[PDB]
Amino acid sequence: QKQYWVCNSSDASISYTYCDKMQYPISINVNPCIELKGSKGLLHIFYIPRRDLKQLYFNLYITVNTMNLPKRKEVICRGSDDDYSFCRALKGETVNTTISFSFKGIKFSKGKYKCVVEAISGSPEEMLFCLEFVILHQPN
Amino acid sequence: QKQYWVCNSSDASISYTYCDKMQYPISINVNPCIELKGSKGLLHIFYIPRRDLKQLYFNLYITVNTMNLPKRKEVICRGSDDDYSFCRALKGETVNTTISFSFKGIKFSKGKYKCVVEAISGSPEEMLFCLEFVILHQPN
Amino acid sequence: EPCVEVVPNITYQCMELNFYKIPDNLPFSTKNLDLSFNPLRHLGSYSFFSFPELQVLDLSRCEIQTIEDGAYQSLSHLSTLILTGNPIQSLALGAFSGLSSLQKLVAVETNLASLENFPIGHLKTLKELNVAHNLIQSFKLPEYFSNLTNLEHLDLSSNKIQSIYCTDLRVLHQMPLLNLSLDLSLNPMNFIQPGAFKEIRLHKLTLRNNFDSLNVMKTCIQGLAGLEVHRLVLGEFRNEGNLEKFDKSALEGLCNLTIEEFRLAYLDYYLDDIIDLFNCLTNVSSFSLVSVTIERVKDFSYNFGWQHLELVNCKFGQFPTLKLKSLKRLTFTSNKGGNAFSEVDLPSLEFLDLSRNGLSFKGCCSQSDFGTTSLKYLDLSFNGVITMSSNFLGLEQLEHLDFQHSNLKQMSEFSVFLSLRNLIYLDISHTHTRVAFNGIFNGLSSLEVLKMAGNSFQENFLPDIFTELRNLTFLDLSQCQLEQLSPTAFNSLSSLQVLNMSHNNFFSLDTFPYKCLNSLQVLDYSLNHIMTSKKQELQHFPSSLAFLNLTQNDFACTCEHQSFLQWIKDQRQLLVEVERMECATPSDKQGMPVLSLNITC
Amino acid sequence: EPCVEVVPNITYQCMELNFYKIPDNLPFSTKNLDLSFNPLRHLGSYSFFSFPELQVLDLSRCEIQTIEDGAYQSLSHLSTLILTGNPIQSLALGAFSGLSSLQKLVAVETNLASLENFPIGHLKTLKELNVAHNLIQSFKLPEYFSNLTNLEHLDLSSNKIQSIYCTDLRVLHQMPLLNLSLDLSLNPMNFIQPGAFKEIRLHKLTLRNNFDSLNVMKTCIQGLAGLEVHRLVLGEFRNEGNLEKFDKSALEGLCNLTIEEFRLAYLDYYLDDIIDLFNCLTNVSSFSLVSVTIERVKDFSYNFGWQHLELVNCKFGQFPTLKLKSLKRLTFTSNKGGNAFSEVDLPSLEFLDLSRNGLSFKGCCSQSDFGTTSLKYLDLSFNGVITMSSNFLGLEQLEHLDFQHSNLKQMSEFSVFLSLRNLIYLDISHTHTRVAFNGIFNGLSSLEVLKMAGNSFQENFLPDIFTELRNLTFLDLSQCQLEQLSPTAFNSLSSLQVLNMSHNNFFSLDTFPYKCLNSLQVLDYSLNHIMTSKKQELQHFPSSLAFLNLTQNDFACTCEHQSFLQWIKDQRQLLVEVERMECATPSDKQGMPVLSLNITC
Ligand SMILES: *O[C@H]1[C@H](O[C@H]2O[C@H]([C@@H](O)CO[C@H]3O[C@H]([C@@H](O)CO)[C@@H](O)[C@H](O)[C@@H]3O)[C@@H](O*)[C@H](O)[C@@H]2O)[C@H](O)[C@@H](O[C@H]2[C@@H]([C@H](O)CO)O[C@@](OC[C@H]3O[C@@H](OC[C@H]4O[C@H](O)[C@H](N)[C@@H](O)[C@@H]4O)[C@H](N)[C@@H](O)[C@@H]3O)(C(=O)O)C[C@H]2O[C@]2(C(=O)O)C[C@@H](O)[C@@H](O)[C@@H]([C@H](O)CO)O2)O[C@@H]1[C@@H](O)CO
Ligand SMILES: *O[C@H]1[C@H](O[C@H]2O[C@H]([C@@H](O)CO[C@H]3O[C@H]([C@@H](O)CO)[C@@H](O)[C@H](O)[C@@H]3O)[C@@H](O*)[C@H](O)[C@@H]2O)[C@H](O)[C@@H](O[C@H]2[C@@H]([C@H](O)CO)O[C@@](OC[C@H]3O[C@@H](OC[C@H]4O[C@H](O)[C@H](N)[C@@H](O)[C@@H]4O)[C@H](N)[C@@H](O)[C@@H]3O)(C(=O)O)C[C@H]2O[C@]2(C(=O)O)C[C@@H](O)[C@@H](O)[C@@H]([C@H](O)CO)O2)O[C@@H]1[C@@H](O)CO
Ligand SMILES: *[C@@H]1O[C@H](CO)[C@@H](O[C@@H]2O[C@H](CO)[C@@H](O)[C@H](O)[C@H]2NC(C)=O)[C@H](O)[C@H]1NC(C)=O
Ligand SMILES: *[C@@H]1O[C@H](CO)[C@@H](O[C@@H]2O[C@H](CO)[C@@H](O)[C@H](O)[C@H]2NC(C)=O)[C@H](O)[C@H]1NC(C)=O
Ligand SMILES: *[C@@H]1O[C@H](CO)[C@@H](O[C@@H]2O[C@H](CO)[C@@H](O)[C@H](O)[C@H]2NC(C)=O)[C@H](O)[C@H]1NC(C)=O
Ligand SMILES: *[C@@H]1O[C@H](CO)[C@@H](O[C@@H]2O[C@H](CO)[C@@H](O)[C@H](O)[C@H]2NC(C)=O)[C@H](O)[C@H]1NC(C)=O
Ligand SMILES: *[C@@H]1O[C@H](CO)[C@@H](O)[C@H](O)[C@H]1NC(C)=O
Ligand SMILES: *[C@@H]1O[C@H](CO)[C@@H](O)[C@H](O)[C@H]1NC(C)=O
Ligand SMILES: *[C@@H]1O[C@H](CO)[C@@H](O)[C@H](O)[C@H]1NC(C)=O
Ligand SMILES: *[C@@H]1O[C@H](CO)[C@@H](O)[C@H](O)[C@H]1NC(C)=O
Ligand SMILES: *[C@@H]1O[C@H](CO)[C@@H](O)[C@H](O)[C@H]1NC(C)=O
Ligand SMILES: *[C@@H]1O[C@H](CO)[C@@H](O)[C@H](O)[C@H]1NC(C)=O
Ligand SMILES: *[C@@H]1O[C@H](CO)[C@@H](O)[C@H](O)[C@H]1NC(C)=O
Ligand SMILES: *[C@@H]1O[C@H](CO)[C@@H](O)[C@H](O)[C@H]1NC(C)=O
Ligand SMILES: [Mg+2]
Ligand SMILES: [Mg+2]
Repeated sequence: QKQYWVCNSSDASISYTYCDKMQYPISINVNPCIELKGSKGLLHIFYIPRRDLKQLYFNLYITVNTMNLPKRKEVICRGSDDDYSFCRALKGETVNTTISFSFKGIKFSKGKYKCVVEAISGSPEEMLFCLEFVILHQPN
Repeated sequence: QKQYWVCNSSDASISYTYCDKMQYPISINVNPCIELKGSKGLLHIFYIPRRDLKQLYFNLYITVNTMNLPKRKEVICRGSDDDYSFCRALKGETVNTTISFSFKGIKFSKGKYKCVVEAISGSPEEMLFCLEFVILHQPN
Repeated sequence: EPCVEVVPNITYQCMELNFYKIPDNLPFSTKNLDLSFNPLRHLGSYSFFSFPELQVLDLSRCEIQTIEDGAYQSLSHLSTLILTGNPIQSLALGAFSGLSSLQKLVAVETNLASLENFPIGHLKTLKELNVAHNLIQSFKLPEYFSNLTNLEHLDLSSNKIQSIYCTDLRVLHQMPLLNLSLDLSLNPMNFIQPGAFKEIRLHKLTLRNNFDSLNVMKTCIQGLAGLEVHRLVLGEFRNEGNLEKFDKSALEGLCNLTIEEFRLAYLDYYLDDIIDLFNCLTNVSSFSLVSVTIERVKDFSYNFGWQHLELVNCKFGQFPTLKLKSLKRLTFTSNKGGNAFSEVDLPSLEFLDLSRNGLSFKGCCSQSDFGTTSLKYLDLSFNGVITMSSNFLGLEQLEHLDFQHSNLKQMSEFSVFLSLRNLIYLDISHTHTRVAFNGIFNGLSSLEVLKMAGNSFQENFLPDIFTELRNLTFLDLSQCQLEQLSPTAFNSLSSLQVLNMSHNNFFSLDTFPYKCLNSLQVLDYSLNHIMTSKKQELQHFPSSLAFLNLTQNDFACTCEHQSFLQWIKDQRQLLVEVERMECATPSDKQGMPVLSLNITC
Repeated sequence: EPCVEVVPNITYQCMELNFYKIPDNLPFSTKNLDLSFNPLRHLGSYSFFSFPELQVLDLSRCEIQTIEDGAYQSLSHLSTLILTGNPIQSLALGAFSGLSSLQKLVAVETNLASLENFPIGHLKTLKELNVAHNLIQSFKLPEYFSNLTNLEHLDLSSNKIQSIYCTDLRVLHQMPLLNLSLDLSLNPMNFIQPGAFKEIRLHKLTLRNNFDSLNVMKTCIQGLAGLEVHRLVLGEFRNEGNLEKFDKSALEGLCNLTIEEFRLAYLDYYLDDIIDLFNCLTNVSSFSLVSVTIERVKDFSYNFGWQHLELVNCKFGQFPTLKLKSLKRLTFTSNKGGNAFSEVDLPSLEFLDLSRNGLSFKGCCSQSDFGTTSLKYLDLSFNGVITMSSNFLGLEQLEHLDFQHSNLKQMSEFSVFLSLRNLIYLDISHTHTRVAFNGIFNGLSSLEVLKMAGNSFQENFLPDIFTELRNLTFLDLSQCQLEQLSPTAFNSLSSLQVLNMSHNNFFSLDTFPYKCLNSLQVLDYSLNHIMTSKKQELQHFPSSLAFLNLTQNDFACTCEHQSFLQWIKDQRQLLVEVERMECATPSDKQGMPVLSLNITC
């Protein structure tokens, strides 16, 4: 039930909870903190999966002030000679990696955004973890 | 009611009748004769319109062995500094011109094709003439 | 009166009815008479008297061979006389006497051999004189052109002029004010005596298909030196003799001319360069190229001082990388060429029409796509795919935006219009949208028109997406496969006047949602599949609601729905075309107006 | 048994349940046991005996610190043992004794410091040995590798190897047959002693993210000289340290290697040239580039001897003008780049996948687009607009053609498929087609499958367009907003077996058209709006018809339709999911199975 605090910028405040039964712990750092006006930094994660990251992918359920956007399927790892090194990770392998990110070009309303990020992987593919991100946005 | 014979090639036989009340005469020559397998020649026409050719355009009603294709609007003369010189023609002006044509790329079934070519022009735009083309096609 | 009475007591068309003599069995009030294609052959004195109030006379192709003195003597109101295609042999010195109001005289293909003896020198009210397709050999304007002080249009195209000597224009040197638009196309020109146009001023000049070779063209354009034209039109005709070459020197001469607007209309030759070719028209304010192939051009980067650029019906291939800094309006339409748009950089751009090109944009829409932040009008209709990935950052001032008939993608993936706080017009009809985000229109405050016909909604239920569109006065929502409907939808649209809901898939007309449509005046609901009424609260139709189309449907004309079929009759003072509200359910009683049924139960 | 019984008497997952000791309350027949994330910490002798018939054992992350002699002594059938993430301190000389059938051994991140003392030399059946993410510093393969005669997969990636000396490979020089697939990625390599690989043969070699600089890479690839690999994979990882440069010399060394198939998997550096860069892989038969930016390449014209070319997930911009004469199969998918296809010239091409690129074709389809006349397979699905203007002249041999999810235009403007006399498969689902020409499918004789879901028809009436499709065995026609239906439609489809008509807009299920569907076995009709039956000739359902979905609809459960609601019951030996055939009309009786109603009238 505990809410975990990722970070605060000048545009937003990001936090998350779990939306799955088993609540396996994750380490999530964002440097510098995300700015919805456009930013680019490093996302450091530390995890020890309970399944193989083989063919990972997130199902995203975004919400804008009560409004619902269609589901989004974002694929990380297609399955053969993948871009990221953590795709090769096995069931009990330690995953200490740093992923770089960047974005720009979209204006967002002011308000409360919530994004359910259901991760899925494995050959028969079953859920890896579910997290619900709460990100507050104050423009200008 | 008289059927007029344009020409015969090795692919087809082209003829036409009228589909309008007033049957103002037209002179239509095709050199060399059209070949549905692909051809390019000169189309010589001699006419003396009863309206202005200002913003002319044909409405085409094609038919493949009983089958009907949607209407086709083909524009000749958009209305300002047009490509063809006959667009400038007035109500009683003699139109003795030679238009070049060319085409290729499409395979047609064997059979009888009929194409109603309803011509339209003028500022308030009213029908100029209507002709029904009968073109027989024998491939190979 | 085998004639055709088009407008009683006003317009008659007695065309091609074998009249050997002018009719008389026609009203005196007649203002427009067409006597074309009739064998008159002799126009004698006072031929027209039965029509003293005539304004327009058409004598096209009437075998008229001789017109005598005062044939139209009693036509003081006539402003237009058309004599196209008459084999004139004898034209009386005073044939056109009496036409004290003639503004337009059409003498195309009338065997006219010289402008010198044409008896029109007294028609001061003459605005336009068309004498194209005739045997004229000299350009020397007659002296009587002085009394012709209201002439603005002269058509000398398709004649036999072969050269222009200085003395030919002497008449013009004596007419200060003189807004003359001249057409000399299709004249076999090959010599214009140098200095012949010095201090001459035309409003428009069209010289299409005049020169034989490139050298003959360059020579003539030199005699043109010193001219001042508002609009100059060059080029050729697709169905006539074309120039075999058009290299970077073809237009050198234009540098010694004063041009305001230029247009090259159709050129067979495939252009090579564009910058060396048109640098003499650099000072020009309006530049136009219609029907010219520019594939062979590698650089579209030169900075011309043009403010209006128009490219229509050109073959291009790769999209032109325009970088015109002063350009304010760009019209790039109906071009047969490539299929991929690339960034342009037009800092001064305000009007942008890029419609009908089959173009595909991979990331719309930002200021980085056009290079401007003043865009007020944007028309990207009738193109291929347009992927939305930026909600107009930098195009805040857009008042007009038309995506009509272009496959739009990623519409319900975020608020694509979030920045358009000033957008007033918006058409996304038939753009294959599938609304699935109730924030689809956030930002569109000022919006007044909204055409989103031909699309579809998620679940076919119309959500509460209009709650921010206040000043919204028009709203097409037809052909959207709509079935259900949110009762709170339109509830904020106070100013809404029209509301199309035609050709949808509704089965039960309601009346609750429209309760608060104060200004609602029209409400089409035709071509649906209505017959029922799942709530007899049929009174909730705005107090201003005047029209209410309901034509063509599948009504239920059985006592089963006596309650609703009656309400239709009750207020036939709002309906429309009733002869099209035929029944549908009685396999025996179908086709009879619903506002006429034996309500026997 | 807090465990989870996945497959009774067969598979149990007792993962993360605080087990300090192996369970025993589980069946003897157990073949698959997962004891992951449990603190075992001491694997003693005969630890597993309760499971003599085990094939797969997962001991992932079990804090296992010491495994003693014969811990799995009684597991003769075990083929897979996973010990991922265990902090091993002591590994008994005979810990793996008894696994006479072990094929896969996973010891990833098990603190393993040397392959030298790993007690596996007796497991002859071992197919794959994964020891990645460990402390190994030497590449010198142990001597016991000889007895390991069935080894095909070795994962040494993510370890500490820094150099390869000749003597390291001496073991291989003594194993003639040896299909070994080796992975050395993420090892901080910086020296491979020249001639170390002379006469060595690997089936696959992957060296991703191994070299620090370009110079260190070129140096190592030189020590690789003399190697014979079937498939060689180079490149780096997006989330790790990348090379700062990759110029035309980076791959020089590959010229002194014998490669059959090559693949460069992800490169941060933006490629400049492609021809000078890969000319050492010219003899290669299969060439692949996944996730590499090639925008900066001006010439894609070189004639390599490649027969299979695969470009996936690359950034490109302008479409690559390929002219590979020997190429037979081309897979160009999921590339983020431009949006405009241009002609290619592949005379030998037979397989062509160009799907998921958002590409737009301005004129389909001819042999001049691909440069071949042997194309048998063509996949242009998931792209932008594809304008049809040529009915495959020159592509007569097409057996497979998939336009799925691409906006197709000009479909009903002529017979676009007229030349495809051999086409067997055809998917044009959701291509935004609007059938309006009864000759839309002329030419498709051999056709056997036809997926045209998601579209629409003119007037929503299904015409007689299938009259030429004889061998037609499958036919999806769902989501096409169909309402009416021509009774003569399917009448020639004798071989037709399946026939989807799901999610449409039918209101009255019929039975006449299906009269002649001899082979018809399936007939989905779900998600419609059926309830009526405008003709009680409900017996005309083919003799072979087995299944007949009718699930989810808007049935009429009022005596009004006792005649039809009964027929449903009469043959519930053809239906399907009945708990989803809920009623819809009785506002009081809705949700009860139609095959269960009090037919009281
Ligand atoms: O305008 C072009 C752009 O040209 C300019 O950049 C050239 C050069 O600097 C590019 O990379 C070099 O530099 C980087 C680094 O040092 C920069 O700080 C280095 O790491 C690289 O290895 C490399 O050496 C320069 O020479 C030129 O003169 C121009 O200034 C590029 O051609 C191009 O680049 C973009 C992408 C590329 O598309 C990927 O193949 O590469 C960069 O990004 C990786 C990053 O991309 C993110 O996605 C971008 C957008 O994609 C869609 O449209 C999405 N819907 C949208 O949301 C995203 O915004 C992705 N999300 C991250 O996870 C990836 O890691 C890159 O390699 O760094 C750069 C990127 O351009 C931009 C950008 O658009 O985000 C724009 C640049 O001008 C610049 O502002 C950079 C920032 O420096 C990044 O911190 O960001 O395409 C663009 C446009 O044509 C796109 O329309
Ligand atoms: O493959 C290219 C093509 O390149 C080749 O041609 C170059 C050069 O010869 C072009 O014209 C010069 O020559 C002609 C004449 O002497 C030819 O005999 C002369 O009159 C011209 O002024 C000029 O000097 C050569 O240098 C190259 O090396 C190549 O061989 C061209 O780049 C281009 O050309 C086509 C069109 C152009 O698209 C119009 O802007 O121009 C020509 O045609 C006019 C003619 O076009 C008809 O429409 C063509 C098709 O359009 C759509 O796709 C329709 N759905 C389809 O049905 C049509 O078939 C139009 N219907 C007629 O009314 C117009 O009058 C031209 O100027 O002559 C040529 C034309 O190419 C083709 C052709 O596609 O029909 C192909 C050529 O290879 C050649 O076979 C000619 C014949 O000689 C004509 O008799 O016909 O585009 C093509 C392709 O990229 C198209 O995909
Ligand atoms: C509402 O939208 C429909 C389009 O669906 C319009 O229908 C057209 O109306 C004109 C009348 O001038 C007809 O000639 C067309 O054939 C109609 N198209 C259709 C539906 O087939 C209708 O005009 C719109 N109503 C209003 C008030 O603008
Ligand atoms: C229903 O009736 C309305 C008028 O009551 C029709 O709307 C007219 O449509 C034409 C053509 O689009 C416009 O020029 C007029 O301005 C419209 N009249 C107004 C002011 O509403 C509508 O077309 C009818 N629907 C159909 C297709 O029958
Ligand atoms: C007929 O087409 C429909 C969709 O038009 C197919 O529906 C899918 O069916 C599966 C299994 O029943 C569901 O899990 C999916 O959610 C449905 N999704 C789709 C593709 O719409 C249906 O399977 C088709 N039936 C046949 C026999 O072809
Ligand atoms: C309606 O019933 C049909 C027939 O049982 C279903 O068709 C199956 O669809 C699946 C999709 O997952 C295919 O893999 C099977 O081959 C089909 N079964 C067979 C042999 O008929 C269809 O899914 C059902 N539609 C609904 C309501 O979802
Ligand atoms: C994570 O990795 C970093 C980089 O190698 C290393 O310094 C650190 O010891 C690791 N710590 C964690 C989070 O386990
Ligand atoms: C049509 O024009 C041609 C070409 O100038 C000419 O030879 C012919 O006499 C004209 N045809 C007729 C008789 O109208
Ligand atoms: C000019 O017009 C007048 C009309 O009053 C006419 O009498 C006179 O002859 C004309 N003279 C010229 C300049 O032709
Ligand atoms: C005469 O010139 C004015 C402005 O210079 C222009 O608006 C007008 O169109 C010209 N005459 C006409 C009506 O052609
Ligand atoms: C229309 O709405 C705008 C704001 O969206 C407002 O400024 C303007 O006054 C409104 N027009 C009127 C007079 O209703
Ligand atoms: C090979 O393995 C066998 C058991 O499979 C073992 O007895 C023998 O010692 C091994 N050979 C040697 C000496 O390397
Ligand atoms: C071993 O080689 C054969 C062909 O020589 C091949 O079929 C098989 O996949 C290879 N096994 C692996 C993956 O090492
Ligand atoms: C399907 O029809 C084609 C028509 O060419 C025929 O060649 C083929 O034999 C048929 N399929 C079979 C083997 O039943
Ligand atoms: Mg030409
Ligand atoms: Mg990078």
